[PDB]
Order: sequence, then structure tokens, then C-alpha cells
Amino acid sequence: PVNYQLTRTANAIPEIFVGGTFAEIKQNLIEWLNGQNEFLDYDFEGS
Amino acid sequence: IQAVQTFTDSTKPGYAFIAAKPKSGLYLTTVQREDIKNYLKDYNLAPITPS
Amino acid sequence: MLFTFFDPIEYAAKTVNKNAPTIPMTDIFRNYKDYFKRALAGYRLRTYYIKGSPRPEELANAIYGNPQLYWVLLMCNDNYDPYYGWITSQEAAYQASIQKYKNVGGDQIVYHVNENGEKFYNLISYDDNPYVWYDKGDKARKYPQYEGALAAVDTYEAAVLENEKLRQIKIIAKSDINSFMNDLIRIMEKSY
Amino acid sequence: SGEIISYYDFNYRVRDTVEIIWKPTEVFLKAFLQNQEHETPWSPEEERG
Repeated sequence: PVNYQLTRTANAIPEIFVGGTFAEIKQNLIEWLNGQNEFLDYDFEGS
Repeated sequence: IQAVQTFTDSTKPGYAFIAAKPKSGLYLTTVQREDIKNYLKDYNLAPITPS
Repeated sequence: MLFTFFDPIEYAAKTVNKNAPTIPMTDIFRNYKDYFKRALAGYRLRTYYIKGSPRPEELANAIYGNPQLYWVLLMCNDNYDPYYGWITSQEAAYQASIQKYKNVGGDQIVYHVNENGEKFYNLISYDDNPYVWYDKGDKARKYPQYEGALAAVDTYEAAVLENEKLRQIKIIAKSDINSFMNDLIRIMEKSY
Repeated sequence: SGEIISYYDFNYRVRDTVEIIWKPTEVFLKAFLQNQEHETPWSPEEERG
């Protein structure tokens, strides 16, 4: 349009729901699991 | 080359024309038409040589 | 398997990202809670178990039932939240208290509880002053409430007071449950 | 000069004489920018109230 304030949107499912492609979930969990919290002390193994 | 067919024509024995089309352009360029005619001379057979 | 019992259907999800792939999914959309409700007719007078233990979410494998059913306890209380619906370990509520108010206000006083149980909500005393309580605004005073006296429940106590009142549930008595569940299926096979 | 900007490939052995005609009609490669936003690594999602 002309004035940018008119963009808005149609009916839009927000990014909050949507839902996973898998591997992107793997990405976000690893960053939440490994980082910001633990810096692993985990007793399982390297793998 | 794409889309080749070869057809033998009676009353003109000894040729067996083949029809070839380039995957790029329309007509076959020289030093291509020549190069397609080779590698069939190693095989060929007989009389009846390509066109 | 007293959930499920039907089929995966297929969940299209076509209203979002057209030509989305169909994913077979356990069928949670039947309005089960109604079947339970109508089937229960005639088995009522399910007594009041009173709980009495911060039984983890599943006592089904102890008290009535016990094929680790983990529900028919739910449908009892019409529980909206399977986590905070049941009562919790005494500390859990305390733990739950912080995360509730952690953002704003810190620990607080939610209401002052007159004897006979008349709640007040943002009513504030002045010590070293008249003994009469005032609202948290109109600091000019002039508008007193509740000339009497009472005692505040702060925050922790409230959450305890609020979740601890959540222990009573229906049962079906460990007698009917077999005969009951034997009906609860029949209504289900009925409609199809 | 020692630049080697771009390599090209003929179909098959152009032999005698060659001509290259740019398909977009007389324009070489053309580019477009991209905006790659900051990945926001967080899901605390704290809320007021």
C-alpha cells in the first residue's frame, strides 16, 4: 500500500503454535539443553 | 544429442539415415555432425555407412 | 486402553500449509467426557475418598480400579488441568507460589481473613496509628473498612489453603468399576 | 588481470567458431541482497503480571 500502517494481516496462526519440522526442534533443544544452563556435567557419555 | 531415431530407406540401400536433435540448439554444428559421424565408423558394419 | 479404543483417524492440518501431510494420530476428539457422564447414570453415590496422601498423579493402581488406569479419577472431578488439578506435595504449592509472584511484588499478603472467614483483599492496617484497617489507596484515609481485627494469610499459606481444599474425589467404589466400565464401552460401540 | 572472475562451460567441444549469447538478453550475472536476521536463542518467555 501507501502508508505502511495498513499492512496488518489476514487470519494468521501465530509462530507460537505452527509446529515442528523435527530437526529444528533438535536445534532449539540442544541450544536450550547445551548452553545457557548446564555446560554438560552429564554422566552418560560423549555420544 | 537428444531424441534420435534411425530409419532405413529401401530403393536407397547402403545408407540408413539417422536423425539427431541437439539438447541445446536446432541444427547440428560442424565438428559435431563430423564427430557424431566418427565413433560410428569404428563400429558401423558392412556397406551401409551412416549419414 | 480405556482411552483410544477407536482408530488413528487422520489429522489433515490442511487449514495451515495446504497440502500438509496426513499424520495418523491417537483420536482424542470424541467428546469422551460426555460418554463417561451419561454412562455413569445409575452408578452414582460414588463416595468421597478424601484422599489423604499427596498421592502422585496416579493412585489408580492402589485404590479403586488398579490396572494403572490413571483416570476415572480425572473424569470424577472434571479436571481441566491434569497437572495442577490434583493436590500436590505440600512443598510443590510453596514451589508453585514463587513462580507465580516471582515477576512482580515478591511475597505479599493476599487477604486478611476475618474470623468467620470474610476476605478483604488490599486492605491494610496502620500500626502505631489507629487500629482500623484501610484500603491500599486513598492514602488520605477518611474511608475506613472493617473496624474489627483479623489476621493476614500472606501468600504461601493461601496456595496451601487453596490446593489443600482440592482433596475430595469420587470413586465408583472398586465394586462398580468393572460393571461400570462394562457399560462405558457399550455406549461407545453404540454410536457409529 | 589474474582475476579469474567467472568460468563458463560449452555443451560439447565448440570446435571451429563459437558465439555465446546472454540469455537474459545482454546482461551478465545479476545479484540480490539477503537479510539474515539474528537467531534469537531463548525460550524463557517471561510475562508481566
